[PDB]
Amino acid sequence: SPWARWFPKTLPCDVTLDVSKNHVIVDCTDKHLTEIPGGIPTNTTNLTLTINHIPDISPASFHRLVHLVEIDFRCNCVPIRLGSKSNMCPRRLQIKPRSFSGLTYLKSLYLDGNQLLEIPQGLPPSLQLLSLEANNIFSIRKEQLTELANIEILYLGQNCYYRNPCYVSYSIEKDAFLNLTKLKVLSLKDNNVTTVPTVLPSTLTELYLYNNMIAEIQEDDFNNLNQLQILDLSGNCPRCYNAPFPCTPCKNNSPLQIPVNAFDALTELKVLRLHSNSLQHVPPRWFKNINNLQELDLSQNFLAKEIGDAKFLHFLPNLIQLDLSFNFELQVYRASMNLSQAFSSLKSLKILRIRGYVFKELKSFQLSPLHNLQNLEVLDLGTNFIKIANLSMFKQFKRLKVIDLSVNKISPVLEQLYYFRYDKYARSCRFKSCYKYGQTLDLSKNSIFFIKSSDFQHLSFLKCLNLSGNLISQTLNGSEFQPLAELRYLDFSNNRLDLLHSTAFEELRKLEVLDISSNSHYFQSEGITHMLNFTKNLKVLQKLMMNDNDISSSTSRTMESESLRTLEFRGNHLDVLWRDGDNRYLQLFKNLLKLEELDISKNSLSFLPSGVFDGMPPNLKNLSLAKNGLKSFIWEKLRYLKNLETLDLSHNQLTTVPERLSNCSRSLKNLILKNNQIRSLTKYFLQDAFQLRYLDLSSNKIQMIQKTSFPENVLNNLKMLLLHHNRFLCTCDAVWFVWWVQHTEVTIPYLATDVTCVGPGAHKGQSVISLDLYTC
Amino acid sequence: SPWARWFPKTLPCDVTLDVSKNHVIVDCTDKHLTEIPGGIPTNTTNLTLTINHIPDISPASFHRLVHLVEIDFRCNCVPIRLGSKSNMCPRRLQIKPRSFSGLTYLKSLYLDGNQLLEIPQGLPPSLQLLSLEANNIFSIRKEQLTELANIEILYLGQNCYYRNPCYVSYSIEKDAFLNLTKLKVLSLKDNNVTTVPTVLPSTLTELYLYNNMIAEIQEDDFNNLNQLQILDLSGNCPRCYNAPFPCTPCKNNSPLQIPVNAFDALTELKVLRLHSNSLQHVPPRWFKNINNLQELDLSQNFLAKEIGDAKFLHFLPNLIQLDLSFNFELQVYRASMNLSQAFSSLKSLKILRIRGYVFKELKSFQLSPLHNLQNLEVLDLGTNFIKIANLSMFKQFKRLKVIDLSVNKISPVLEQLYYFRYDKYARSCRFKSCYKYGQTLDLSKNSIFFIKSSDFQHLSFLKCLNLSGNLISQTLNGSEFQPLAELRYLDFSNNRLDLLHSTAFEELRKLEVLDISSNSHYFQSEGITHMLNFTKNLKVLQKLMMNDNDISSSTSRTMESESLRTLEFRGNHLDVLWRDGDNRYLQLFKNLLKLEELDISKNSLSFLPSGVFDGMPPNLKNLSLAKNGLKSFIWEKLRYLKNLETLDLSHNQLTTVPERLSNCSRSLKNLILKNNQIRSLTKYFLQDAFQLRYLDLSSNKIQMIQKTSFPENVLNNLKMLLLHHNRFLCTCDAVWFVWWVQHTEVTIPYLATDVTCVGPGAHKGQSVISLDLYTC
RNA sequence: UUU
RNA sequence: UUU
Ligand SMILES: *[C@@H]1O[C@H](CO)[C@@H](O[C@@H]2O[C@H](CO)[C@@H](O)[C@H](O)[C@H]2NC(C)=O)[C@H](O)[C@H]1NC(C)=O
Ligand SMILES: *[C@@H]1O[C@H](CO)[C@@H](O[C@@H]2O[C@H](CO)[C@@H](O)[C@H](O)[C@H]2NC(C)=O)[C@H](O)[C@H]1NC(C)=O
Ligand SMILES: *[C@@H]1O[C@H](CO)[C@@H](O[C@@H]2O[C@H](CO)[C@@H](O)[C@H](O)[C@H]2NC(C)=O)[C@H](O)[C@H]1NC(C)=O
Ligand SMILES: Nc1nc2c(ncn2[C@@H]2O[C@H](CO)[C@@H](O)[C@H]2O)c(=O)[nH]1
Ligand SMILES: Nc1nc2c(ncn2[C@@H]2O[C@H](CO)[C@@H](O)[C@H]2O)c(=O)[nH]1
Ligand SMILES: *[C@@H]1O[C@H](CO)[C@@H](O)[C@H](O)[C@H]1NC(C)=O
Ligand SMILES: *[C@@H]1O[C@H](CO)[C@@H](O)[C@H](O)[C@H]1NC(C)=O
Ligand SMILES: *[C@@H]1O[C@H](CO)[C@@H](O)[C@H](O)[C@H]1NC(C)=O
Ligand SMILES: *[C@@H]1O[C@H](CO)[C@@H](O)[C@H](O)[C@H]1NC(C)=O
Ligand SMILES: *[C@@H]1O[C@H](CO)[C@@H](O)[C@H](O)[C@H]1NC(C)=O
Ligand SMILES: *[C@@H]1O[C@H](CO)[C@@H](O)[C@H](O)[C@H]1NC(C)=O
Ligand SMILES: *[C@@H]1O[C@H](CO)[C@@H](O)[C@H](O)[C@H]1NC(C)=O
Ligand SMILES: *[C@@H]1O[C@H](CO)[C@@H](O)[C@H](O)[C@H]1NC(C)=O
Ligand SMILES: *[C@@H]1O[C@H](CO)[C@@H](O)[C@H](O)[C@H]1NC(C)=O
Ligand SMILES: [Ca+2]
Repeated sequence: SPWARWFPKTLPCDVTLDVSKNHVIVDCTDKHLTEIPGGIPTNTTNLTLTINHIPDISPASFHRLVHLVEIDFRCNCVPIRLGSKSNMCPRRLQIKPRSFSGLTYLKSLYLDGNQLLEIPQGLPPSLQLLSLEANNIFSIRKEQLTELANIEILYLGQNCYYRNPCYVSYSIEKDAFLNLTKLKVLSLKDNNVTTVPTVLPSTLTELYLYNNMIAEIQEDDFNNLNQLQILDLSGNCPRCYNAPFPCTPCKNNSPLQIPVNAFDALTELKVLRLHSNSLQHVPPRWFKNINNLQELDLSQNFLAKEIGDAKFLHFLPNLIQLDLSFNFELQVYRASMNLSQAFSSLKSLKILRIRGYVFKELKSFQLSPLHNLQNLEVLDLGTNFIKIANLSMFKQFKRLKVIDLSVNKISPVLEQLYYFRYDKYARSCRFKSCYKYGQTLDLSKNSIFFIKSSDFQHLSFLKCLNLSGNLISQTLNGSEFQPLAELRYLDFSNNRLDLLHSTAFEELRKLEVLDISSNSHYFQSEGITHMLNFTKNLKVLQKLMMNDNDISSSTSRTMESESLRTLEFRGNHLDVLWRDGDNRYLQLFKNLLKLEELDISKNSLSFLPSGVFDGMPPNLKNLSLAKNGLKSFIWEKLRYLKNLETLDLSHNQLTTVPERLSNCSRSLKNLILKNNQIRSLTKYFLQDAFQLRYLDLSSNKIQMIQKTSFPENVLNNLKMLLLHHNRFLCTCDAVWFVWWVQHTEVTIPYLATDVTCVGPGAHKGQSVISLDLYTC
Repeated sequence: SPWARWFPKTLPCDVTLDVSKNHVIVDCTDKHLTEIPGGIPTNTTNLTLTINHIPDISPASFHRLVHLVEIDFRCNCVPIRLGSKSNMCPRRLQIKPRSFSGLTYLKSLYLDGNQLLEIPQGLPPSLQLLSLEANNIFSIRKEQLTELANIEILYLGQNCYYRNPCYVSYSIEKDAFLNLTKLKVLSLKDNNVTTVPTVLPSTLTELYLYNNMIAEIQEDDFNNLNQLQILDLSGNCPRCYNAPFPCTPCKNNSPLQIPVNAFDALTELKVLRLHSNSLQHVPPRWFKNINNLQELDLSQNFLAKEIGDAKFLHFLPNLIQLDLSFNFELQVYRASMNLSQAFSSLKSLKILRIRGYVFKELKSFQLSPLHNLQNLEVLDLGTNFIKIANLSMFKQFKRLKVIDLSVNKISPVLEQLYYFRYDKYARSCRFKSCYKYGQTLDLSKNSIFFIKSSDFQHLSFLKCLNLSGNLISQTLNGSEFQPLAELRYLDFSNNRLDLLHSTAFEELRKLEVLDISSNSHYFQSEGITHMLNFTKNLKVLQKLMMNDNDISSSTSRTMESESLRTLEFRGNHLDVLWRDGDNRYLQLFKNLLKLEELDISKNSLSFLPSGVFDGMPPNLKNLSLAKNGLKSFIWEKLRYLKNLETLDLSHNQLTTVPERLSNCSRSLKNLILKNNQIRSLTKYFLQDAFQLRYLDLSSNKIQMIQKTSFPENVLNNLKMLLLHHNRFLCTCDAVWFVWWVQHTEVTIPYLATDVTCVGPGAHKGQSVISLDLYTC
């Protein structure tokens, strides 16, 4: 950070630099500002003020800031229902005239979420991007668009919908956008639009008309858009069954009415989204002149019958992605899957998703139309309530990256809300997985209670198997997964593993990662034999996760591995296994010879009995003891951890630091003490601690730091030093620290905002960075 | 509390009165004391000082306190391993001489957990009870027992064991206790005792010799104890398999050796505990002269074979309780249960526990020896890894109160640690269920994935069924429980209920309480139809618990009941169902016409949209909105809840109270605002709020309270007012409050200890009750 | 802070 | 705090 020494440390904003674009970026996101801060550098190019309470903008706002290419002034007055009900914006944002017209270089302007009533005027002709989402602008008129000749990108959505209502239909003047001769992207989503606006500039590449009241498309509506690549008409005549938002369908179960010739102009179309349009038929004719369609979304329609027919697919040999999820006929539970022969035409297909078709049995041959699709990578059949499926059918799908049968009822990545989101592409005010192991079979959240070898016959190619969230209550003995000779990752979390036998999992001879987290069930009942020593047999295991198992007893006293590097053991009861006076489990982790990372956070350890560190394995580097309620800690015992580099002690009740950190651990690089009860440092704390790089003392109760505790020869090595949310006393005794804080180049986050005096007197609440201690 | 106005409010101890015994009880438990407090009333009879740091006792300690009948001075210096590792006691408690000899009326003295080295001398002859547990007294000599002639009760345990070791065998002089001619109870547990001390006073009623190194009983050892009622020899030659403490068995798997005539003197014996004695045989001869034995514990032995034989039981026709739990042969999994014919002799038997026998199949006829035990109430067969059991066999057990099959592997109240506790009867430093509905079948924590009517065929008598913690993933439709016509309580928690059908549970026509908590599984996946309106059909349902289900969607918009009085709905996502601008679920609870208690805590409600309170059902009395992260609350809306009496708003972020509580809710009796961010009250807050009785403002950030906020005509009605852990400013502006706090008789808990100034100056940390504001 |  |  030598380039940053020119800028003031008092600025409550994060400053960064894109060298080679000569951009100075300044980020004042969510800093509780009522004024643009004075201090913003003259050379600032990208300025972000989103999530603040600046009530107006004037020519004074940006007078000095002549180099601005981008202003992000979003969410300073968000509509009532979109916003905080504690911090309700009293009055819309006021933009006085001539506020932007002076910015010759302004390429991007964001004014979303400010309750604006009309399109801001006075905008410079250099402007390429204008964003006005989540305002109250519901009438577009040619008169208002006169200064936007150079505009390429226009975002006008979310100005009239259930969360920001305008109480009328959206109005666009005939030809409103036609004279914007460089317009590439236009978004009119979530707006109560009733007809496609015409005529649109032929230069458009992307048009978003989704979530509106458009009941019909005219054959003329997209006539001239011969450069269009993305069209989204989704959510016009929506499918409302289980919608998690208020939802009015078109009268009489009617689909969005699209004439057969309506897409004929669209020769460049790559992407077509017709999600939630209540479609019953997909006429093949639609696609006659679209030869390069790559992505097609037909989810949330009523296309169950069509999936069995689907003549349209013969016209899509370059399609990469096809989504037909959630097309089930209400109240019907089909016996089986009827996939059309036509799916065999989809020669370029990489991703097929057919969630929510809703059927009882998947027979091997019902996916045969896909067997010869050479490029198919993902087949998603989740959320189908499938009860029966012979998994061996996926031998015909070795070439796939992912076979997803998540959320079904089988017995012997996309975001969680996705197909049922109102607008999954919506912008927040804040901003603008084992697949890498190879072939993956995802059986998570099914009803598998018992597994046996024969279940995985013909699946020896699998690299990752996800059995998370089944019902498996079995004493695994090393015979259940015998065919999975190539398996590298197994997720067995959220089952009810019964570790009676130490031969469990031994047959997975290439296993690298095993997750048996959240199998607490048998660990919670007394008198049950549990063998934690099963690790010995897994000869290439690197990572073992056994979190949230409530482990408080083990019949074996040692875990052993020649290979394991990482062990997550959080949310167990090491406090019970290491009860004071009981030596038996002090060497629990000692024979994990290659162990470098150990997480024993959330284990309810008020104290560590002696023996614990001596019993750690010799290569331990990363140790977490976070969130244990620790109240004391013999720092001297760190001498036993000769390779320790990171010690996470956050979120405990430690009241002291070691007298001499260098006499405790020569190797220690990162020490994390945040959220403890430390009231003072020790006199020579960091002395001679040359190896230290990172030190978090944030969220403690520290009053004073003196120079002897914090020698410069150490501090100037620190990559980072965190000191915020402490109880700093700002008397003349604190003068070294106050001065040092003001002048050091050591990185201290939240320095301007949250390193604050608690006293005395009128110093309360005042940043230490701004403090003038002229009498000391 | 008029009797209590005589005692000082500054006393950091709870004072109470047993009228009619003329006892004044004073409790200073855990108040961080280094001195006995001055202020303890002269008439104090029972004084408790446990869990403090008083380093010595002298004649000054109790000079004034001449009426003391009981001193509880435990745990002022607990042994290192038993105690806090943060607050380690530096030095044993010092008892200077003549400290007790002046107390003519002292009947009970507790000095446990003070690292004492010898038995305290100078004790008054009125003493009936002396307790010295958890000290370092490991040699008993007749010389030391000279002042104890009147002693009835002596507790000497926990002076030499794995958590407080003495490093030698315990020593008792021959005849040590013989001359204590009134000794009734003697406890030598947890002491490294190697032989039964002889000869013991014949007046003994209870003798606790458990958890020791006693390998043999001599035929003479209990010769003269013809009044003995309780004998505990447990844990001498322990069974160590899966012991959760360090455990050395007697050499060569050897049992505790008890001669066949060893109990012949014990004609009064009611209770015999032989838990964890590695017994292989129970010779019938032991019980020849014990005709009134009521309770017998033979758990944690090696009696699996003996349970199939068991001739000793013919000699126990008055036995009420028999425990044979955890007798399995290591490494053996029996095909079935072999119960001896002899169990049919147990004519008085009420409770039989046979956990941990460990067998695969329970056939109907294998319990036939119990069929004609007329008084049998509890049959406990938990933790047996039973895989098969025809539940209809319990038609032969209609008369039982509880049939417990908890923790087995069946596919189509004791504390948690109990049989594996080191000492389940141990004293803490601090102190010294659906069964009521009728017949209960507990199938919790089994492997039941599917249920059907025929499973419950001859079980129509059941009143309570616990299916908690099975694997049930089924769409219940009202046919699965048809035979359970008399069922009143069903616990279906920790399954995976799939509420597709609104007919679920309708067949349980007499159902009063239904628990479907922790069935979150299908609620977490989008697009799944869920019918919360199933409540309509259950015509006598009183209480419905549906906690921690993560509910964020429902196909139905209303829950309906003519009968339901309590609904627990905590740990769901009402925030999503009541998203601002979505009206559809604002009447979710409206048609629960008789609903009086609603818990919607932990539902992630930053705010309540309007409509919520209007949509509450008309008889709502008890509402919890705790732990929601609420940041604002329109108090005026409480007008809609015309019968509200309790409002729990604890653990939120509210920053204000209503301007006028009486203009918000005339009916409100208990208002709970603890753990919020309230900084000041409103000027007339409680004015005219005559109906208020309970008000918790603890753990806020309150600086000042003025008289206008807190009128006396309201306050003097308050049963309780909580004000602790606030941020009180102690200036002259606070004078009304400081004075009022000092003189009111309103109950304010923690007044002496935790109502404290934060400022200004040297007032910091000082109790407001002690504050002298003489200049105001 | 005798479990 | 546009989900
Ligand atoms: C600073 O603002 C400029 C102008 O809005 C951003 O420029 C974009 O940069 C990306 C890649 O970095 C290009 O693909 C876009 O074409 C540019 N947009 C325009 C309108 O010119 C720049 O990225 C911003 N930088 C930061 C770090 O926020
Ligand atoms: C979308 O526009 C419609 C009409 O095109 C709005 O509906 C009108 O709203 C007012 C106030 O609720 C009613 O008095 C009228 O009856 C409605 N008219 C019709 C024809 O429905 C609607 O509010 C707009 N939607 C949003 C979300 O703003
Ligand atoms: C109970 O007494 C035994 C012996 O009676 C103690 O064992 C001795 O302990 C010390 C230190 O562990 C050894 O050096 C001795 O050699 C042991 N002697 C024998 C005879 O075993 C034991 O420590 C005592 N137990 C407790 C818990 O205090
Ligand atoms: N944990 C477990 N133990 C079993 C089972 N079946 C028999 N056992 C035996 O039960 C005892 C306690 O777990 C041990 O002796 C086991 O060998 C089972 O399914 N799970
Ligand atoms: N919740 C649930 N829905 C099912 C099941 N089988 C079919 N469905 C159908 O799937 C859709 C979503 O639940 C509804 O139309 C249901 O009728 C099942 O086992 N559970
Ligand atoms: C599925 O297709 C088969 C023939 O391949 C046919 O018998 C059946 O009617 C189809 N099912 C439905 C529900 O349309
Ligand atoms: C499942 O299919 C495979 C052929 O891929 C066959 O080996 C196996 O026997 C089938 N099992 C069942 C239960 O249908
Ligand atoms: C297994 O499935 C669950 C989704 O049901 C998911 O949370 C988990 O991440 C998956 N595992 C892996 C390794 O991706
Ligand atoms: C209270 O103590 C006094 C002084 O020792 C005694 O005279 C008086 O009788 C006691 N009161 C009662 C009710 O015992
Ligand atoms: C259980 O008793 C039967 C006879 O009723 C006997 O044949 C069987 O072997 C017994 N089992 C064992 C393990 O002793
Ligand atoms: C269980 O026993 C009952 C007799 O009480 C009988 O009705 C039934 O056939 C048995 N059920 C099974 C599944 O064996
Ligand atoms: C059901 O059993 C579990 C023990 O697994 C217990 O938590 C629960 O309290 C029992 N339910 C009732 C109503 O007693
Ligand atoms: C469940 O469905 C209906 C109840 O409405 C019933 O007639 C049917 O027989 C039931 N079937 C099963 C298999 O539970
Ligand atoms: C539950 O709601 C659904 C539709 O929302 C309706 O079909 C059904 O009749 C309702 N059932 C009851 C018992 O109220
Ligand atoms: Ca200055």
